[PDB]
Amino acid sequence: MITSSLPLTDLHRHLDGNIRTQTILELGQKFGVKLPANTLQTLTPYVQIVEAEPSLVAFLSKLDWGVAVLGDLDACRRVAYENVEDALNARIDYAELRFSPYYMAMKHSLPVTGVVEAVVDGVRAGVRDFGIQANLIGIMSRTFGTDACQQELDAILSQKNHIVAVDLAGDELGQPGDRFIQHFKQVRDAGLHVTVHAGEAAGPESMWQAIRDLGATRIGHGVKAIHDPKLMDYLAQHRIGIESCLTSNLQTSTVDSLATHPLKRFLEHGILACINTDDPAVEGIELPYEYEVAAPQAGLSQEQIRQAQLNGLELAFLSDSEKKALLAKAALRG
Amino acid sequence: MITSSLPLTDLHRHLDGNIRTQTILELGQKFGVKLPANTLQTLTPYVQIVEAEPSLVAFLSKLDWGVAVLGDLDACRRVAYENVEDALNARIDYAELRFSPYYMAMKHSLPVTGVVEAVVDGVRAGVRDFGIQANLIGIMSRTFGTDACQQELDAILSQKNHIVAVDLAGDELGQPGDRFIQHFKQVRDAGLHVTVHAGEAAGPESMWQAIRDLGATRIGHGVKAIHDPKLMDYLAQHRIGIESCLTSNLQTSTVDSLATHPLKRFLEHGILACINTDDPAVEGIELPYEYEVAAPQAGLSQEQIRQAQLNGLELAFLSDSEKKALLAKAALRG
Ligand SMILES: OC[C@H]1O[C@@H](n2cnc3c2N=CNC[C@H]3O)C[C@@H]1O
Ligand SMILES: OC[C@H]1O[C@@H](n2cnc3c2N=CNC[C@H]3O)C[C@@H]1O
Ligand code: NA
Ligand SMILES: [Zn+2]
Ligand SMILES: [Zn+2]
Repeated sequence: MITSSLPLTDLHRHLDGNIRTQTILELGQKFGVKLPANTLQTLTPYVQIVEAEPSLVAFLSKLDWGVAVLGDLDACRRVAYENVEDALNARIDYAELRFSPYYMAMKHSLPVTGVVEAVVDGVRAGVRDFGIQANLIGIMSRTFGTDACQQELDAILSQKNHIVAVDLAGDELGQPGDRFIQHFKQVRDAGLHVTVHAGEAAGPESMWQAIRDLGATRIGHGVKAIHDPKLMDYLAQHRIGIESCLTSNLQTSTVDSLATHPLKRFLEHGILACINTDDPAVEGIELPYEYEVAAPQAGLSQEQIRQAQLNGLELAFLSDSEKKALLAKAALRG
Repeated sequence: MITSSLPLTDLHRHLDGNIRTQTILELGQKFGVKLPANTLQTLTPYVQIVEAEPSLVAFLSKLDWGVAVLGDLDACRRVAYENVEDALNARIDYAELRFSPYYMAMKHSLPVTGVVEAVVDGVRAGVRDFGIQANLIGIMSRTFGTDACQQELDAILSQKNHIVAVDLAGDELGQPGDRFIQHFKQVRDAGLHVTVHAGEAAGPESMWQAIRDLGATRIGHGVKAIHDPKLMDYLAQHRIGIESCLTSNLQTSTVDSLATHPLKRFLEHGILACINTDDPAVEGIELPYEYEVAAPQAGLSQEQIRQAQLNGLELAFLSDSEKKALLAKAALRG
């Protein structure tokens, strides 16, 4: 259960893996994109996980129809705006929305810098209209190779005043993190924070590399650390964040069952693990369900769920002043 | 792929497991039913399978919120009507819609005979407005016991001029078929056809009991027959229909993977097996997806998928005249 008197964060939330099916249908029709189906219920299985996919890359294909309908920059602004509304309705007080502008732009060859600007505009309008707090994380989609990721990084950095961090996401096995060392040097020299998807499809060596050579202070998933006691020791004493995504790990077959998900053992090890959605529309979940159903099925007690909620606040890419303010604001509730 | 020049049937399709999430929200608000969430995206994981459930009854719990909002007889009429529109939109030419009026009625204590009449009315209005062909199958929900099922059967038979068959559905292992012998004697005495959910959670012994003691000429699922070579010979020799539900069997964990689903081996044994949805809204699928994605993943060639499509026509609870007319109507398309 969500604790009302604590801020509720979502720190690992892909806005371009969270496109409403109704929006896919409308933009698909607006741009003449031939979709596999033409009603909400018949399109649902093509844009949403039906049962667990056998791999991370099989799961990633489910996001494709959502970005296939981004026919102009206004479409990207719309999806970004709608994502702020969805975060509000999911009870989130502070959301970090991550997005890959290269991935969003590639089906209709949109200008990647234009896509970054449109997403900034859409989230800014959404924050104004819906009243939650939000920050942006730019993703380098490793899947498309280092050259595409450099083009994507250039676009992200041109709006660095509005973006708090850069992420590495996509096909972890096919494009290991040691190919992006010089990309993340540019990220840190620009003063941005670093989170990295690691230890999901690949093993603990990917997490070590992200920590040591990419400068990650948060890791997306990180579930393979359960096999590396020294790594779990390091995560705890260096306060590296673990962005846990329970349903996502099931649906990529990264974790065979919630009963064996490592989140509970991470928390028992004093690791700063937090609870997140990942790709809510693709997965068919939202944040309250992860708290109310998934986390108890992963064996967490209510005390452990509250600890994880607090960890999300501590891990946010915010100043301590802003974290203080969020805690003090939520403490008046409940 | 669906074969356009062939009739498309759905013979195993629970109307009370196919209630639109938007309709759940609207009726929930109408009748003051406190739902676990209040928007489409947040309510979805509570009314739809997220990943495979560990058991049949864990899957069945996903249906509860849809029937919890059936606050009056007109709500039942509405979801029956909306079910015909959904079948039309799923490209179905002939649907057999099955429903448990006792289950629909129990949350708000509706008159069970009233629910049956409302469902007949709604499907009749839908068949008029949407133009497909449909029949009704009344379900005894074994889950609630022999007395409840007798009351349910009485209500179904009061409309037997508008219902073609009676089914047994629910918790198969908790309420075995041998408890309902007298119920299905009444079904056959009234002249109705018999289909039985069997060989899903229990073994092939349950399928034998349905055939020999309940008089079933079609079996819902029947996936455990793959372990009984004598039963497979019998199914083929006696033309006993097998109503296959690919996604459903994954989501109940009845079958470990589509590649190991028995549908392909059934067809190769000459068994009349057909492709169906089961509970499309709960599963997050629809019939074209089963044909286009699930069936190839189950290893079927296009030739076998076509044979399964023809098998659905042959297994329909229709006269040979009506089957000929369906074939003739579809033959002009493509
Ligand atoms: O935001 C879109 C980009 O992120 C990837 N992406 C989206 N969701 C995930 C991704 N990557 C890796 N792991 C699985 C899950 O956490 C796809 C695309 O490149
Ligand atoms: O029509 C609603 C009734 O049918 C049951 N029911 C609904 N879907 C299924 C059911 N039963 C058994 N097997 C799994 C799947 O095929 C639930 C309720 O009793
Ligand atoms: Na779902
Ligand atoms: Zn992610
Ligand atoms: Zn069924």
